[PDB]
Amino acid sequence: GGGTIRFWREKLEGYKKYHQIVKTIKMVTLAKYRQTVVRTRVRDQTLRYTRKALDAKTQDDQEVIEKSECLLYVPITTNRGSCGALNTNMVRYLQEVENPKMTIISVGKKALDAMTKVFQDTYRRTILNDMKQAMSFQFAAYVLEHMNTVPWDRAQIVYNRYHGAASQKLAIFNLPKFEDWKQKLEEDSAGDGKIEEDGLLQSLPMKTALGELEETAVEDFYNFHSCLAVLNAVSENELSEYAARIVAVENQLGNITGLMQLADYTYNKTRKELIT
Amino acid sequence: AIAYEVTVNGANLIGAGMAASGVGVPAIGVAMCFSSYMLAAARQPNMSAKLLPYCILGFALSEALALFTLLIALLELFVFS
Amino acid sequence: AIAYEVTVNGANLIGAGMAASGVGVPAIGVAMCFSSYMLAAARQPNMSAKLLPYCILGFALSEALALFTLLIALLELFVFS
Amino acid sequence: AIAYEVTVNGANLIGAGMAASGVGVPAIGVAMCFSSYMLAAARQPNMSAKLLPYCILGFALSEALALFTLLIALLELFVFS
Amino acid sequence: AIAYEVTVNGANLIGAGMAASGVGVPAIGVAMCFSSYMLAAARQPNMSAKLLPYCILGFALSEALALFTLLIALLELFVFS
Amino acid sequence: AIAYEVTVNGANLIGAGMAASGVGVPAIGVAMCFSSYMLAAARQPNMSAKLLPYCILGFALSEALALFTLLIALLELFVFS
Amino acid sequence: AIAYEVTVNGANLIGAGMAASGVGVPAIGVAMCFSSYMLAAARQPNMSAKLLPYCILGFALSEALALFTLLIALLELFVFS
Amino acid sequence: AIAYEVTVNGANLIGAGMAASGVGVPAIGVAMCFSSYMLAAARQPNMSAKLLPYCILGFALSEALALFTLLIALLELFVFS
Amino acid sequence: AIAYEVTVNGANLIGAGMAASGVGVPAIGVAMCFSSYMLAAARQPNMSAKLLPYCILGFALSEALALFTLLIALLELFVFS
Amino acid sequence: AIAYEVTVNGANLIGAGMAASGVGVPAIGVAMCFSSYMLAAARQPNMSAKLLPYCILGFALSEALALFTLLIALLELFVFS
Amino acid sequence: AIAYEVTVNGANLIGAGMAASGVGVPAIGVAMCFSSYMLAAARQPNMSAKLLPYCILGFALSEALALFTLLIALLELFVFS
Amino acid sequence: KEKEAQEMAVVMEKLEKEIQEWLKTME
Amino acid sequence: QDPRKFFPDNGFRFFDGPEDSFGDGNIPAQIILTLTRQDEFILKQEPVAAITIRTNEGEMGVLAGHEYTVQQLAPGILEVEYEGGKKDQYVISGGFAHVNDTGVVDINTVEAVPLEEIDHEKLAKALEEARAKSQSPDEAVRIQGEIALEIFEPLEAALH
Amino acid sequence: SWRDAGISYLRYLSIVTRCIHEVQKEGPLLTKNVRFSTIGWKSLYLDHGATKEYTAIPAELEKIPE
Repeated sequence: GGGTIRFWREKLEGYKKYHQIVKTIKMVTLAKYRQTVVRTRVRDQTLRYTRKALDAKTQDDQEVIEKSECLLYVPITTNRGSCGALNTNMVRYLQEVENPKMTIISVGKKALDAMTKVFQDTYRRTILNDMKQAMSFQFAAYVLEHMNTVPWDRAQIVYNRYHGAASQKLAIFNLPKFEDWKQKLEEDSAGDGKIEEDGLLQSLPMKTALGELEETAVEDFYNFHSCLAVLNAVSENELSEYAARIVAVENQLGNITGLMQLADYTYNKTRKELIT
Repeated sequence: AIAYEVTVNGANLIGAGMAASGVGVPAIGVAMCFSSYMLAAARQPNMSAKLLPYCILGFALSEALALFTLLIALLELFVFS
Repeated sequence: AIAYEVTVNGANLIGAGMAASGVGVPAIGVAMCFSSYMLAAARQPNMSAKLLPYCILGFALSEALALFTLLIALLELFVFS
Repeated sequence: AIAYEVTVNGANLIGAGMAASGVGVPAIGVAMCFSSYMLAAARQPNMSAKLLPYCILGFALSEALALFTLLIALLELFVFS
Repeated sequence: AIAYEVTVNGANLIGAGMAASGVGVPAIGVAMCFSSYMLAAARQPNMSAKLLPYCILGFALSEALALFTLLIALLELFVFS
Repeated sequence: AIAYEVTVNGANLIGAGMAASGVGVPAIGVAMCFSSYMLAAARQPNMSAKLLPYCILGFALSEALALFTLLIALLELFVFS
Repeated sequence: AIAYEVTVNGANLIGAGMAASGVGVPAIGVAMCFSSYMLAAARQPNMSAKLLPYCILGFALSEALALFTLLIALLELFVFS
Repeated sequence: AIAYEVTVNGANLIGAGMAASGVGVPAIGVAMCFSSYMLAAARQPNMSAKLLPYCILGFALSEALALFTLLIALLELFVFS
Repeated sequence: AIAYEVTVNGANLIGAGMAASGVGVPAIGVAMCFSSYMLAAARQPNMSAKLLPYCILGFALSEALALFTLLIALLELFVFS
Repeated sequence: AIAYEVTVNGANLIGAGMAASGVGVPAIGVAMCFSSYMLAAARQPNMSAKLLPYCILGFALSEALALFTLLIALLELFVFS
Repeated sequence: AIAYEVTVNGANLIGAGMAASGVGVPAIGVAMCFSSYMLAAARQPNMSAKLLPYCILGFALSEALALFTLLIALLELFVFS
Repeated sequence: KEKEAQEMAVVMEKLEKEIQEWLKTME
Repeated sequence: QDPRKFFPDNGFRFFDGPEDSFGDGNIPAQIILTLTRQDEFILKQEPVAAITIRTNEGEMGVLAGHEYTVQQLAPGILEVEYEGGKKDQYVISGGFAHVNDTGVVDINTVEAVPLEEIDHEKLAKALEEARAKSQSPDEAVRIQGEIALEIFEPLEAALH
Repeated sequence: SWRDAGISYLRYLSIVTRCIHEVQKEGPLLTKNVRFSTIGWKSLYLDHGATKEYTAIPAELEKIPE
């Protein structure tokens, strides 16, 4: 069984090397996750007021496809895999939401291989951030400048929310256009304040005091708050990437050990047979 | 001393002009009230029902003076010589 | 004393030149009300249907004062001697 | 020297025109009081209650000045000659 | 009581001076209206056409009041001696 | 030169009008002061009390000027022969 | 009664002064128009071309009310000898 | 040229009225100064003490012009015979 | 009836006082234009050269109105007698 | 023609009133020049010291115009017979 | 028709009052032309040097109107008899 | 002027005698 | 086809924003401040006695009960006065100040660092560079120097 | 100024932030904050088989999008 035994030996050694390589990846990922979990203490505070500007009741999709002419879907993907089911579930959501009027400018390498094979012509390009530098305001400004190449009427920034180490769920920011946000702002500043949806806040004073503000400053308000939204999306998907990779690496190690005990049983069984 | 009591029967018809010179001055001070109502309603239309009491009240008491600036000018032509 | 009654047949006119001085000063009130409407509708475009009633009101009544003033400047020339 | 004491009776009646002209100016005050209370009450409705006393106070005093003016204009026709 | 009917053929003119003093005051109203149109349209260009009717309608009556004042002033020179 | 001393008693009764013409101008001041207090308290209620004294001061002294004017128009009627 | 027609030759020359007081009040109007254009074009320079008519158009009218006020004075000095 | 020197005694008094009208005008400046203080201290409470010297000064001198205008109107009744 | 033409020489001068009062009002027109230029250039310095023509234009036109007023004064002091 | 030179010794007093009606107006020019400091000092306290010269300069020229008006009104009381 | 040519010497003086009253008005020009420069300098200190010429210009070209109004009230007391 | 003022000086002297004469009777 | 397995949450709903009420009574005596750079805050609803900001129109002060006003913040500093008389300064890089009538301030910037963490030696070398940039005729350098100066000159003024 | 030059408000804020990071003191705060100004990002579009950069919206702030 010379060929057989050398095959099992090579398999064993390949898995024993793959184990320590994956363990190295896990150590790097822990060293990148324990830095960024610091965000959790200091979270849920910067868009405390942005939502009142841009939030709204849940508008159905089948009507918004009619109301608009070119939507936009910005999925925040990861530069490298082993995450688990972040990128795939994002793509599943998007091909569940697929409509004649959509345009996709993504964030990551792994939105470049999948989307173009799934969404051939709607998918335009992507944005990349080699994570040597923590993400900035101006990265989200770059993202906004790439979004504003499209004459879009609504932007759905899809991202992954880190509810905990065991829960990395989906989330969206449904940003409106400026020339629609302003009209709705006037229409809501005129009428009285009656919240039409539970969990939505009353912001009629907000929308009057914004009317007190000149045009350029309202444009700046919109851009600033959209940028903060994009920025929180990027930060949350970063933390979620580093929080799901450890899970998808631990189960990799489980599977590798499951392969390695098989290899080490068949090796010793073949060896014992060859001796007998 | 010498003593002349002179009665000018045309003065009746001069003070009316001077009195009516002030009937129009409450007008700016009336339009200011409605202008303020418009501006305030623009700043907060939810309050646009709670304010017009304080607009009406700033019209009559800012129009009535004109009446008392005008009634003189009508009390100074028709009753006096 | 000595009672000298005098009738000055020119006071018909002098006072009419005073009243006619107070006929312009409501024009600034009219202009104020219209200006305020413009600034409000620029501040709240969809309120421009709910404010125009007050504009039209504060324009008229202000103007009315002027007319009353003008009435004297017409009631002091043509009917009085 | 010669001494002519003259009593013009028609001076009962030209000065009331000037006073009545002065009765209309305080309207510009009264409105400017209410015109403020609106705007304030738009900027801070929660303070709409702690400002109305000052509004009524300013209005009453701006009105009392006009009341003394009209009192001159009215005390100069009836009791004087 | 000695009756002295004096006719002063110069008082036709002093009145037309006084009235003229009130012909310029509606000019600031006209300019106020155009100014407010400018500032509104700068605040909101899309509301440039909807407000222009009121900008015309304020001039068209401020000017009318000034024209009535001038009618009084000119009708105090050429018809009365 | 021939010396004619003439005493126009009626001049007890025109200057009092000219004074009363300017009793209402300080009403604008009082109104401005209270209006500014209202607007400031709207902007910052906690400074309201800290600003309430100055308002009162700016009311009284302004008003006091009017009173002096009014005093003249009472010193020009009841004491001067 | 007696009938004394007097023709005063100085009313040619006093009323023209009075009218000459009202030629300046349109100046603040012209200035308000041009100043409003400045401030508006500062707010939105892209409208500075859609607004230049209503500035020009707001001068020529607001200037005319001066010229007529200047007509009377120059129609009351030189032709009314 | 026959020479008639005349003393009109009532001119002691009319002129005082003409001065009294100018006693209330500085009140608007007083009110402007205190209003400015209020609005500024609302803009910055921490500067509320560093602006007060620039009010009392700008008040009192602005009030001084109300004393002279009054002093004349008391230097023109009691001392002038 | 009797015919007394009288030429009052001093009326060459009184009117020149009144006309001189309308020379200082356009100063507000000049200031309202230069101040607007300052504020606009402060809000947008890039436009500082695009607004300077309108500054000079408005100032020139206001100053021309004041100059016509001064013409009616100086052409009423000297050439008339 | 007949010739009557008359010297009226009372018109050394009426004018002294009218000039004093213009002594209180520059008070506004004082307050506007201190108010604008406070605001400018509330918006930028770092600029609190290099603006202050212009405050006192404008106050000084406005007070100087008032002082010239008063120098007339005193030059029109004491030096003239 | 009889002709009485009368030279009223007192009218050397009244008009000087009427002109002096228009000497304080340009202060509101001057002060405004300073009240702007502060506020502008509070809005953009880096423009504080580019704006002072356009402040001094209005300062001077308002004081010019004031001095041309005062030249009348000094060219009417001392040069006219 | 000297010839104008010499007689005019008597013209007014004549006027003041008369005016006292008309007044001091009624006065 | 699985009828829409995915139903993603709305990320805005996680932030417990303030409910802007019109008010029915008393006025607060201390504000509830929140100051947020890029995503992380520096202060989470701290009680504060006053706060002084800088805008384009000019400086401004915010006591409790201040009227509702959303407004820019010019690059400069920001002073925070706590109840005990002390103070805390913060150099910022623009942003927005949202003031409520309920004594709830939300300042949202791009940067926020105290004055203690800024030095004069590392600034006096940057100022003249910014000036020489403003003097180099080119749009891509002159505006950069102008902006750098817009931020630096307040620091030169306040550090002295 | 910077407005009519064509750069957006966000680039302006980022420039100001870069300046604040330039001047501020050495320590853990600068170590923390220069990461929020340094540039690493790109945009790539997949051609028929290969990648290519979208060179129309640049990262460096001195430049203007086109």
